[PDB]
Amino acid sequence: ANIVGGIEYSINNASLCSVGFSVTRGATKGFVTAGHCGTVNATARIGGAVVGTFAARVFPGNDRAWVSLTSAQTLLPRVANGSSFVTVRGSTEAAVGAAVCRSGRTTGYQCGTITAKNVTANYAEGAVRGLTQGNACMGRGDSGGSWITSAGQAQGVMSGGNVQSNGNNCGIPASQRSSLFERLQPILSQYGLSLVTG
Repeated sequence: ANIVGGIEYSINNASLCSVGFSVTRGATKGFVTAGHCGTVNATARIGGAVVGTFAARVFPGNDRAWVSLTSAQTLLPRVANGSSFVTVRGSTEAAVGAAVCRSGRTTGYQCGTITAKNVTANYAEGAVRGLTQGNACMGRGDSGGSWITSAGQAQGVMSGGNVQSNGNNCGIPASQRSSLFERLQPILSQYGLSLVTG
């Protein structure tokens, strides 16, 4: 199967997340996702089929994970954008006020602007550091959502927030609710991963 950021996957037939970024370490292939998606040796099923398992993850304190894929999986420098894809060019950080987009699961491809960064938030499952606040819509199951700029710059993966039973929190004014995601770069340095680019 092909590995593209924005393709949905499930964990142990329980948790709902989406592929963040295609990465590799030496001869090991995998992809970046959220920590609460599952623990080490949890079964990841991209497209509803077993592709590999979780290699490492950090929580609480953060919300990051690296999933180890089998050799049969192809890493593509792409982020899902409807019928099209966004070519991954780099992983630099966009300035606050800049427009950014992401690809999750339930809400799919959503866009917004950055309002703040370097945020630490206290979740029910523990605190998460290094979050970036945007006006992009957030819904449930979008965990691991692949944040990327129009310049093909990877931003990070969706952590989560106060999402309502309506399926999202973006129906709520931005002054009350927003979307948070954790910067990629830390993650790449955390596990020593190389981002697949084109």
